[PDB]
Amino acid sequence: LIGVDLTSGEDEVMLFSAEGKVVRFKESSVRAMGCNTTGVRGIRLGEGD
DNA sequence: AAAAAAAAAAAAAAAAAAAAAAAAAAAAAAAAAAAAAAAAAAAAAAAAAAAAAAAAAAAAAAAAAAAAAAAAAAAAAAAAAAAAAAAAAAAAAAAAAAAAAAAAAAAAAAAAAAAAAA
Repeated sequence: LIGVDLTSGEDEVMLFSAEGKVVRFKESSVRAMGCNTTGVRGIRLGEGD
């Protein structure tokens, strides 16, 4: 499913919150400007559940 | 031959419908822009991979915000009565293929008629 969707601008740092006690931060500018009906880019090597 | 029902006479009661003409709106059906979606090419950011590293969980231990106990008091929510909204179950139906009865064309042949020959 889709975890959550927020509307953001360039150079705004985004954080994740795993349900197995994890939190990460990657500048949003690192990742390429995606398009519709495409695949996805990995973010977090979240092992297990 | 008995019963029953239609129809027609004439003064009464009471209804219904088709078109023309112009100008505006409202349904309802089409081409045609316009953008999702999908197939098939090259192309390029991410995982891999490896070495190298140093930032946050352990551990000692005080102490300061805490969650249970006690009490008083306010009053949200739950279950029982009624009263509405909204959806499957079941039954019905109007066109619609199937069948049966009557109108128009057909010629074979003859009765009666009209006409003319010698």
